Amino acid sequence: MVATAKYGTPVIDGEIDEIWNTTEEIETKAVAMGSLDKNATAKVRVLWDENYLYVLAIVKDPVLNKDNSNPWEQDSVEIFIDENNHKTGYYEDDDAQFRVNYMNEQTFGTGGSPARFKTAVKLIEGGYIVEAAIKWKTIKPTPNTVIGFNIQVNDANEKGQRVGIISWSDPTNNSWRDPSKFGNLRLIK
Ligand SMILES: [Ca+2]
Ligand SMILES: [Ca+2]
Ligand SMILES: [Ca+2]
Repeated sequence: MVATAKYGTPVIDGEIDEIWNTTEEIETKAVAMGSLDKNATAKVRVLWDENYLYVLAIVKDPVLNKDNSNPWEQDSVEIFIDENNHKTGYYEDDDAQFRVNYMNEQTFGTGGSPARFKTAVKLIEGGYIVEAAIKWKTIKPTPNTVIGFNIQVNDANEKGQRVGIISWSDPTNNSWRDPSKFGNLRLIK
């Protein structure tokens, strides 16, 4: 799976900057749990600059819940990055997993850090908008650079149970530990 992200610097606030319309929109259709017509999915736009990767995720989710103690079993979005795009079967120092729920509470998997994660969440009719900035850790990207990338949407019901797991490139729910499951994202001018 291959996608592209246009160069640009949006303001992290949950509002949709005009610039987001200049880059392609991808959809999370790789089902691991649940179904597209019944569970949380997202329309995603991606931008980038020399210092950060920017992600705009518009999530469709009629019931918001975060009662479960496990952050991944709360309504939330997970963003995966493989900076050198080695597509390894385990996480290298440059690989990372970031997570943020609908209440804008951040949590981190391997490689993730609050020092490199800025987020804003705005609720909307039928769901919520996540806008994030991920600071590069090992690279200073230039046009046509390609990284490993994926975005996952966790869907929890009113009972605090996760009923949906859907991402862009991974239908096996192994992104948290396997970079070879991410897709390819080309950073273009
Ligand atoms: Ca914004
Ligand atoms: Ca890597
Ligand atoms: Ca939900």
